[PDB]
Amino acid sequence: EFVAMPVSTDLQYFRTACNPRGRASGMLYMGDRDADIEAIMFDHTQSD
Amino acid sequence: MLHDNVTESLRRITASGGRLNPTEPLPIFGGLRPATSAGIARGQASVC
Amino acid sequence: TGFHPGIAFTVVRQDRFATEQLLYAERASESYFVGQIQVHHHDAIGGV
Amino acid sequence: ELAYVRDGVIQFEVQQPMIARDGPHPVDQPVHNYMVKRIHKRSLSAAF
Amino acid sequence: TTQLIQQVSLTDFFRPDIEHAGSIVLILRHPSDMIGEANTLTQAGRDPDVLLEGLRNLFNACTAPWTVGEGGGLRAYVTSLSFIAACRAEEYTDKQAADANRTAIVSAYGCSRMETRLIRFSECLRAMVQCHVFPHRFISFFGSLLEYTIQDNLCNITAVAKGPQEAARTDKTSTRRVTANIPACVFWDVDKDLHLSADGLKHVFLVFVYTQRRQREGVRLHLALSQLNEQCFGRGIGFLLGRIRAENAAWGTLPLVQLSNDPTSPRCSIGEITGVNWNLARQRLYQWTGDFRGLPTQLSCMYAAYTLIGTIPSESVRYTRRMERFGGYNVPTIWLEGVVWGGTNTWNECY
Amino acid sequence: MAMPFEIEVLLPGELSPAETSALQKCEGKIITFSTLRHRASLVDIALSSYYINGAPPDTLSLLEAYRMRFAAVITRVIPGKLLAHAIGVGTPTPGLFIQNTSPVDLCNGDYICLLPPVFGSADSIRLDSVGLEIVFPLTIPQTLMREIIAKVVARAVERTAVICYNGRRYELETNLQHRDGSDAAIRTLVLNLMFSINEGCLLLLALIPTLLVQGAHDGYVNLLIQTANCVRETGQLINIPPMPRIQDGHRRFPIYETISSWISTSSRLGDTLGTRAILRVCVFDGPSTVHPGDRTAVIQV
Repeated sequence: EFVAMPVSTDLQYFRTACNPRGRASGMLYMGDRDADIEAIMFDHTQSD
Repeated sequence: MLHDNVTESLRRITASGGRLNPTEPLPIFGGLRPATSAGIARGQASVC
Repeated sequence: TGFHPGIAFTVVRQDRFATEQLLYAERASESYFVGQIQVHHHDAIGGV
Repeated sequence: ELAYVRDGVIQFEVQQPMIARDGPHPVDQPVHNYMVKRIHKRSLSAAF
Repeated sequence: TTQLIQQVSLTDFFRPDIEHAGSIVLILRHPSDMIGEANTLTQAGRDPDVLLEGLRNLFNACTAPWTVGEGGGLRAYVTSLSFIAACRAEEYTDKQAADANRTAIVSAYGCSRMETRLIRFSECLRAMVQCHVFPHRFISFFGSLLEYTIQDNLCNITAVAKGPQEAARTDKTSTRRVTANIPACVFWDVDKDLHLSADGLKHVFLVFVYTQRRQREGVRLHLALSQLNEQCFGRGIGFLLGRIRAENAAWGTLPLVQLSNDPTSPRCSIGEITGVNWNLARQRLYQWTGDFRGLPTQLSCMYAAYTLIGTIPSESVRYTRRMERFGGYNVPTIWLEGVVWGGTNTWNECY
Repeated sequence: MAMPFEIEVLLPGELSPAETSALQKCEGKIITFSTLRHRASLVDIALSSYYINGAPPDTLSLLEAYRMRFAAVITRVIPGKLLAHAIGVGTPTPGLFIQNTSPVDLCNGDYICLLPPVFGSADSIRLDSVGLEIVFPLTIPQTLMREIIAKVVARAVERTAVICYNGRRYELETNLQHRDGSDAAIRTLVLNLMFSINEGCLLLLALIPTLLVQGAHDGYVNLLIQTANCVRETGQLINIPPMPRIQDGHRRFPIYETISSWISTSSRLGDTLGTRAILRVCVFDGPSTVHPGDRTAVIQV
């Protein structure tokens, strides 16, 4: 499967483990027990 | 600074290039603080 | 914009590692006195 | 009891040998050291 | 040791056998006093007959609507926090925690004339803000629910008005003891929103929030925990309610030093004052028109009120959230452990 | 809870005998804790906890702290720890006592408010072992707290732009080390001064020429008119035409509004520009008055 992306997305992101969405996600990074779970995956105002 | 517009300009520009900034309207009980991120990945962010 | 204004910086940051200590204590290195156990009660959620 | 103690101390004394030396050198004498310590106070606590 | 109050009342806004023992219950002032206070306190330019109309409309859809005037002794004295929380169940932020309470309270009281008695209560509370006799003058804190006994439409209520909640023996059932209890819609701890500490004694407040906007205003009821004493809880909630304070401020409605410092300015004496003169008073001295009209007032800009009802003297305060059977349905509740009820229900208003 | 809320401040066991003999004498003095725990440490009441941005506070920020913070009373100092009683949460506190820390005497019955040290220098403790200076709030009667709070907020306004008692004068040493608390107080003064004016105030404003004649016909009014540095000047220099007809005047009453919504903003002016009253002296069988330094028997409000 192919995912479109700019031609300038630097390579050092692909020289290790990574995510095709280009942004980490998931329950593992919750930090707190009440943190917004779908604000890690989508909310693009907070840094990755 | 002498003018109160250059100060807001500087404080917005410096916030455009980092994530530690105090992005809140001045709270009365705490002094100043950064916003709580939704997640955390690699440990405690060491301030340079 | 990417212009070098003739000045340089020396970045400083401090990191904190978790170690595993190794202690050696000679025989009779401490003289350890003990007292007497006293007790005082105190009111609570409705009991003692 | 140990609870009425203000400051219980410990004393010390050590004698040191010497060496004779035909001149020219500073002729020496025997020396004695008198040293005193003092204890610290701590506590413990549990509850139910 | 504790204290207990006992009050026999009707069974309209409080059915003390679906209510979990340990919930808080509220007292209601005689409704005939609103029709006296409205005449004086309503704002010049509004018909005070709206509150009278709504109040008459409410008790018609109630129990036996007689002796609801003055000489009537036996009436509906008490109401539960759940009832007021379920009539304004659209103004609470947590929609899921509130609509369930409303559904359970409508389908649990075993009545079809309910849900027509809840719409009337909310209209009455909304009118009371529009006529400037706020609900914080006609409701207060009756004790926690401890023990009851009921008959045909007649209920007898026991409470606990002072002392520790858990040092109270209910001989009926289930460990002979009773714990505090509120529905999760009304609960919010300000020390978390203000980002404050945790370890320490906390107080328990009762907060009314007022919005001043004609024909679409609103009011809700809250129960808050905070590490701030009563003198500084206003500065607390005054910060988390900016958009209501400001909108109420603006959507609900003399150079003496100079002339007194000019030793050549026209000035009369103490022995010259005969104000009956149409010249000496009006024309000679500096004329000025007052026009203190339509200006922001106290009763208009008031956006909230609160009173201290108890305290939690623990090190760290601990509360849960367990969905309990509220008579057929399940509602998100919150159990407060170790509450010692204070008193002297003195309300502090915000501005 | 049925017992009085006890606090246990743990003293460091490495002090000097004089450094703890001074603490032995501070029984009956008032201290304040940010949070109300059962096991506090000596770092929670020293001058380190009254820090705003890493600096010693002024007489205006300390004033805000004294009403923001919980209060307690030191009752006895044993060699190990320090035992204290909480004041304003749990009523049970029988036989509570309080040492008069003030220059002026305390008479029976007065309410007690607590001031940061303004009369000269403070009588404090300098525990140089761990490096903590502990200051204790004063104990001033409520009928005298309100004079000094006024004399200091007036000076705050004057910046941004002596006291007699029982026939004895004193001088203030109140200082303003910055400019934020001054305005945090000025805004409250002006706000509370701004929520008093209403429609019915004009009918009170038309009585100034009549109060000026009743000050010449009577004796008690002639003293009230001297201090009124405005009513005494307007009553001979300004005029007002009759008021307009009251909107819905058949129904409402404006003066009742303007003097009902006036007591509120005056039962708060003291408790916001200053501190509330927490205790009041009730000496059942002890001496009547109290000189500086003698323990009293109080009962919490």
